[PDB]
Amino acid sequence: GRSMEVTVPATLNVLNGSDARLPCTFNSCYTVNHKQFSLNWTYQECNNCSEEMFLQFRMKIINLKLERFQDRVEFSGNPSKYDVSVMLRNVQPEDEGIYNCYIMNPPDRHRGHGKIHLQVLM
Amino acid sequence: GCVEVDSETEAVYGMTFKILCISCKRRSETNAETFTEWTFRQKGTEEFVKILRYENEVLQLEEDERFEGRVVWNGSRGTKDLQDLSIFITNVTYNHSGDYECHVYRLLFFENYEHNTSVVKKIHIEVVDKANRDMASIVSEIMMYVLIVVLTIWLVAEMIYCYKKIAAATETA
Amino acid sequence: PVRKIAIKILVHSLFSMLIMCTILTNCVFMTLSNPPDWTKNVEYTFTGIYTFESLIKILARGFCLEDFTFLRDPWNWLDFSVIVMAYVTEFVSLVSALRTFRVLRALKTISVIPGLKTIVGALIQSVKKLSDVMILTVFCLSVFALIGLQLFMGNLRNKCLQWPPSFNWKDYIGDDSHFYVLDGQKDPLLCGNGSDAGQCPEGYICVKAGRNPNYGYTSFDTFSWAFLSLFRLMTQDYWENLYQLTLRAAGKTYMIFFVLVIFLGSFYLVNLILAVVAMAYEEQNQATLEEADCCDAWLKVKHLVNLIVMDPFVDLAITICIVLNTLFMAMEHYPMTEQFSSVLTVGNLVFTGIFTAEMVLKIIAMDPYYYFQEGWNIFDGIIVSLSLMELGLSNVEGLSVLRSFRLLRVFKLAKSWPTLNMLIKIIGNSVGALGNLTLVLAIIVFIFAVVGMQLFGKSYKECVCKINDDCTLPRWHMNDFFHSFLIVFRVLCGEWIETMWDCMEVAGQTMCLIVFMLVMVIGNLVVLNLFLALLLSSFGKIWWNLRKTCYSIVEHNWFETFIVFMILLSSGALAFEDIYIEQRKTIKTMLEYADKVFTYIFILEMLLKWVAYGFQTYFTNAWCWLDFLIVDVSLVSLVANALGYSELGAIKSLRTLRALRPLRALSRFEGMRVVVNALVGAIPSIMNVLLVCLIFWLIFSIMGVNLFAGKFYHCVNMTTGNMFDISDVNNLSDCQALGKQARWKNVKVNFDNVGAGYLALLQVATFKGWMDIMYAAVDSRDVKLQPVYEENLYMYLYFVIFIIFGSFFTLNLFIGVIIDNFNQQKKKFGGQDIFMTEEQKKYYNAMKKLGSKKPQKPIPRPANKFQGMVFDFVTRQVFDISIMILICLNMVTMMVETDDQGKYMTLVLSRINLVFIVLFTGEFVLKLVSLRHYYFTIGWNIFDFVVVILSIVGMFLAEMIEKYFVSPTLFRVIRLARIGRILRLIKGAKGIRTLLFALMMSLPALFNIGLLLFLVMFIYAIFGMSNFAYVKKEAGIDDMFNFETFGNSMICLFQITTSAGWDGLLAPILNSAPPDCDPDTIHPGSSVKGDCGNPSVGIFFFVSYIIISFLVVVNMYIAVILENFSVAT
Ligand SMILES: CCN1C[C@]2(COC)CC[C@H](OC)[C@@]34[C@@H]5C[C@]6(O)[C@@H](OC)C[C@@](OC(C)=O)([C@H]5[C@@H]6C(=O)c5ccc(OC)cc5)[C@@H]([C@@H](OC)[C@H]23)[C@@H]14
Ligand SMILES: *[C@@H]1O[C@H](CO)[C@@H](O[C@@H]2O[C@H](CO)[C@@H](O[C@@H]3O[C@H](CO)[C@@H](O)[C@H](O)[C@@H]3O)[C@H](O)[C@H]2NC(C)=O)[C@H](O)[C@H]1NC(C)=O
Ligand SMILES: *[C@@H]1O[C@H](CO)[C@@H](O[C@@H]2O[C@H](CO)[C@@H](O)[C@H](O)[C@H]2NC(C)=O)[C@H](O)[C@H]1NC(C)=O
Ligand SMILES: *[C@@H]1O[C@H](CO)[C@@H](O)[C@H](O)[C@H]1NC(C)=O
Ligand SMILES: *[C@@H]1O[C@H](CO)[C@@H](O)[C@H](O)[C@H]1NC(C)=O
Ligand SMILES: *[C@@H]1O[C@H](CO)[C@@H](O)[C@H](O)[C@H]1NC(C)=O
Ligand SMILES: *[C@@H]1O[C@H](CO)[C@@H](O)[C@H](O)[C@H]1NC(C)=O
Ligand SMILES: *[C@@H]1O[C@H](CO)[C@@H](O)[C@H](O)[C@H]1NC(C)=O
Repeated sequence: GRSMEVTVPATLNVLNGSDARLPCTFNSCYTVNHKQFSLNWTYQECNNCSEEMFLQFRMKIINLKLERFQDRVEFSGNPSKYDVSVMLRNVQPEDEGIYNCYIMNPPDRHRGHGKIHLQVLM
Repeated sequence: GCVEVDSETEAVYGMTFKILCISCKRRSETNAETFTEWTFRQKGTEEFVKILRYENEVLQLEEDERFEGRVVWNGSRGTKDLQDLSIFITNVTYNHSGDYECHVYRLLFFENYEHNTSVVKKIHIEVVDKANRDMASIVSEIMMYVLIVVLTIWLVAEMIYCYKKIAAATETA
Repeated sequence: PVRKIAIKILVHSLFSMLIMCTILTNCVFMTLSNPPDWTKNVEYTFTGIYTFESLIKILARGFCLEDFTFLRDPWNWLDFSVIVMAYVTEFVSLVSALRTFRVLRALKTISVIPGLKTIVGALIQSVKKLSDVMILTVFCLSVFALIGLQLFMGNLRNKCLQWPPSFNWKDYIGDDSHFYVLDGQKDPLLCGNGSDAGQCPEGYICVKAGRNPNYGYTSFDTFSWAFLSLFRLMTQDYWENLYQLTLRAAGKTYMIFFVLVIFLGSFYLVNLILAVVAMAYEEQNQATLEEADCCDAWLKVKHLVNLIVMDPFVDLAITICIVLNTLFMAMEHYPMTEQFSSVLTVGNLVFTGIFTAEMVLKIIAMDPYYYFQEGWNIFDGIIVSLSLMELGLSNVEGLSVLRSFRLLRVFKLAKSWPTLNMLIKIIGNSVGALGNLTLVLAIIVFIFAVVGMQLFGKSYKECVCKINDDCTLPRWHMNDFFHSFLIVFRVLCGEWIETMWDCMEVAGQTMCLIVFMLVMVIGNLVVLNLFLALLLSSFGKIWWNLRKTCYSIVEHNWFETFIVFMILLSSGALAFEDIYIEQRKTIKTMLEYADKVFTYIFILEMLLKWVAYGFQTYFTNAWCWLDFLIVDVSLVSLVANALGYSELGAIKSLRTLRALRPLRALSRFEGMRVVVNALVGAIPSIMNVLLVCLIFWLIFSIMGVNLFAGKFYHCVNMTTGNMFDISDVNNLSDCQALGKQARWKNVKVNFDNVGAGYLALLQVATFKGWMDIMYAAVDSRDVKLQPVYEENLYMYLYFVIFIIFGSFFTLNLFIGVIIDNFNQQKKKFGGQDIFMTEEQKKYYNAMKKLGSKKPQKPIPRPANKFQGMVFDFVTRQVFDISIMILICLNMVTMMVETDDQGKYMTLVLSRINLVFIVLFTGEFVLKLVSLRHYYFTIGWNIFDFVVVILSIVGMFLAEMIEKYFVSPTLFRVIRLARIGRILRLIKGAKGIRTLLFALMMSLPALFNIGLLLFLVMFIYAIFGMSNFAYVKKEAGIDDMFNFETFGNSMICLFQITTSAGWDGLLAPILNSAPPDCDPDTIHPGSSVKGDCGNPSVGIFFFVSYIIISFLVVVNMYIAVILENFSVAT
């Protein structure tokens, strides 16, 4: 194969203060199991600097409570239906950046990538 | 494949005998490590004293005088999966005529499930001095001869009856 | 005035050609799996051209603002729909819409040339007569599937589970590591509890707990899966696997089910379908036929060349040269050494030189282009030019494939060979007069290939790791067009379900079911129609006194029946020569002496025939010769055994000839004798056409040898049994350096020489064995080189072409000559209904009158009571249809049955069955109150009476079994009264009635041919028991389906009779030497050694049985088909 077809829009902007739904939904043939499924979320403000991780799914959901932005992230998806979008609270002007969803659903061998530009529109 | 046959019931004095114990695996392709205890009881004796032990390749025997240097192995050689447990008793005497037990212990290998199965084969032998031919062979031979003779008699009776009839039919002209 | 401009353009010839070429290039573009970005503009050009065409049609079939213009024709709807859906898809965010018009745009190809519409219409009107045949097919499929549903209910899910060495029973069943996988099968082994069923390995117990055997799809638990499995059985697609799984789960004693369906559903329903399609096509054909200096030098050289011999050695010498060239090409093999490869090369050079000399001698005498007029001259010129090009090149990579083109010179024999000329005529006729049908078939195959590709490409690519363990594409996928075409072609050849399982597991059960059944129906119907079209477009003082007594004794019926009985006894005495005879040890000696009895009695019988007939009149008879030879073999065996020459190789091999003892039944059984006579009468024409087939297959075998010649050699990782990759081992120098872990294994069915090529072509044309052959051929790179997965991916086309020619046109010629020979034979007989003796002919022509009868209204009125109105109400068609509705509802509520249903659900089903039973008994008692006088005008009332009695009895024993000593294996069998209760549908099922009556009328000839087939099976099963009872337990021969016992030999032979699994059953016997087997492997309790079968005797056994069974099945097919024709026409 080539990759995993992940249905994520190019960009989406939320009004300030209101709750934001960060989308990460994939369309995989394989019936996902909660023992081998791998997922992670990455946030970037650079162009060519090191990247840090803040949300993982490995046999269970893990929120590391990243100290940079906030504890705003929350699990609001459902892996069994191949939609693992997350919940974001208290959107602030410092939240603008690029967010990347990394997916690895056994027995597939392709790491699905989803890019989104987290901006704010009036 | 392999079949389980019953060992011959009687042996003959002075000659050799082959006691069989064929514990064929229920599934042929399953790998196994088979060893076996051979024991027996004398006629009129109520016990079971181990006489020998067969392992991967080597056969071990006790200090029993009834088989000291007069028994050899005739099972499967060089396989580690015996599936045949045969004792060849050379120079059969009146020492050994009783009830043999063949305790075949098979460690069957699998994916990650080693099974440890035990099967017991009991065979009764009774050494005699004259080789008595089996009753089935005698009855079959007698029946063969009787059938041949009676069918020849039937054939000649029909031939002579037809000869008389054809004579009566042909002397008319 | 306004539409006059767009009327001339419509009917203009170049506009039709424009539509032609745009459709053709659109079809070429759909071939691409992942087209580049620039093809989208080309698709825009295509749809613009289609819109331009539709605008022309709109401006031509409507005047003064007309809305619907081209709405009175079928294909115009297709064009409008595809254009609309092309413009509907313009909204990208509308998707599952690309796979909606692209599978519909492919249907535009049907209108590729004006004229295919007539062929499609003819096919549609021809499949219209199949209504009764298909309703009977679905009726029998449902009845047999209900039988399988009540017998094998959840049996296929039996799996050997290990005894718990410790969620309890909930996380133990669903572990899949606690079952038994058969050492590289990725599926738990099916098992059983009763005898003659699957034997659990020591430490395992058989439990009805698992998913299913094959991806969840081959099972009897639900009537839908039962219907699928029995459609599989009826089409004989890979049914040997279902055969083995079902007989391992339920037991070997259930094969009687298959013996019925394979004879009733798989054999007879196919015969009905073929007969009625032939009937429809005969009707269409009959309807169509009834409705329709320098000049001096030139002259002297012409005098020199033309004025030569004509008959003496100018056209016979050329034929001899062609035959010698064919023999030289066939002499090629591998590994061929020098001073023979050089000999073959110089022979080829001499032959091409002499052919050039002949061509120049002919052209300088015929002055082209007058030489290029007769067709054969053009063909000779083309082939000799190809030979010159190939000899001038001698290095053409990578298509030296044209080197085999010289084999076409063999077809120059067609000038003198009438049968080869007929085969060439048929081949040319298919591309000529039946060119329309050939193009329809090609277009339909292409359309199905592209539909499968568009529907399942991304699926087979992303879902792939569900059907493959390496998560890579399988051998047969629809990701790209070539593989999609290969799958569609394999579906036509017969193997649909093996890829339909993967299709279900990848891209939707319902979608793949619909796609594959549409393919299996349409493409197979098109192939059958093309085959039928090609088939039909081909045309003493004491001495004499004792002699009378002996003659009378021999001809006496007493002696005759005594001899028949004792022949049967002697034949059956052979079936006890199992591998268990040594454990029997008493019937062993009983049979040892019975053999002496039988041979003495047969010697006496032979001497009586002698002294009654005379040596001349005895050795004149072929049957007497056969009996005399068998008696001589038995006598030599007896003499050797008596003298002590028993433990010798020659005598032991001659003892195997004891399997010929059942042959004495040929002269005794009348139906068997007449069937053998009918076969021998047709054997001359069959032999001539088989020689034609041998020549054609020899051409194909030499081509295959040229292509492969030992490229099938590969390195198997000796520790696991799988092929090495080229990343580790690339060539023979490396598979001889790995050492002990590398074996350089062969395929054992390859194209190394012409004999092995014949074997491989036989496997390919029988369609059971072609799998590994094509795999190795496609993988092959070159001589002494490790194969690569689909390195020569396009060598699939070789075998495709073979199946097209040597398996299809060759089969057409064979069938045509059989029809012609049987037509002439039955016209000579007087004369009709061969394969029948005199008693069976009397039965047949009395049964004809019995079936051709009508009721003589013998139901006047009851006798003076309310039974008058009871009769007036019962006799009505409303009641006669209400009873059928109740029967249909009973059939439906049985279909509702499913494995592991609830206790409440089972109780509800029992109550519904009780209600149906009481209503049926009420109907019976109403008919009784009506016609107590007789009630027995026709046998249908008696059938209803007996079936209702049997249903009551079955219910009573079911209750008894539940209330007392219980056994499911008998409860399931005794719950089969429901089958007869629904078989009562034939009472009202007209058409089905006459088809079953045709079957019941053809039963006598079918029984005679079946008796001959059973005798052949008995002889070959005894041969198997003698030879292959100790071969290795490889692919086709396992612990249950082998040649150890008479039952196992007969189940294997019944499997082979339908040509199924003979490749697998031959694979372990082809092994000759280590490391494939062990020549001295002692196994108790038998004195025999070695687990390797002799390849020569194995090939002889299997090929001879395949040929004999093919002849017997063709005879059965023709008997049923001619019976149907005589009944209907
Ligand atoms: C006689 C065997 N043989 C020869 C023929 C005839 O040559 C002109 C050509 C080659 C083709 O393959 C080898 C055939 C078909 C492929 C198929 O898969 C196959 O399986 C091994 C068996 C067949 O059928 C049956 C009942 O033997 C179908 C069946 C199929 O496709 C089908 C079956 C039933 C059906 O309607 C209920 C629709 C389609 C046969 C013939 O046609 C009846 C046809 C089979
Ligand atoms: C074939 O015969 C064997 C021999 O008995 C059958 O094995 C039996 O299987 C049943 C269940 O299938 C066992 O019942 C028990 O069920 C409870 C749950 O209710 C569970 O906790 C137990 O561990 C066990 O599974 C039964 O014990 C078991 N028999 C023996 C002796 O262990 C088998 O079911 C038969 N299969 C068929 C298809 O006939
Ligand atoms: C057979 O294959 C081997 C390797 O599988 C060839 O040996 C060398 O392989 C390396 C691969 O890393 C190549 O780079 C070399 O060019 C190969 N050697 C030569 C001389 O070309 C080997 O050549 C192949 N052929 C034979 C006859 O052994
Ligand atoms: C039994 O063992 C003897 C050795 O004492 C050997 O000669 C003989 O061949 C063996 N018999 C069998 C059947 O193995
Ligand atoms: C058996 O052993 C006895 C011991 O004395 C000996 O006399 C006899 O000859 C032996 N017989 C055979 C056959 O070895
Ligand atoms: C038989 O048994 C007796 C008593 O155990 C022993 O003394 C004798 O030596 C045995 N026979 C032979 C031949 O050894
Ligand atoms: C179990 O296997 C061991 C060897 O690992 C063996 O010693 C023991 O006898 C076996 N158990 C029984 C009951 O035989
Ligand atoms: C054969 O396969 C096994 C496991 O798949 C592997 O360990 C071994 O190395 C292979 N053999 C060779 C010669 O590489």
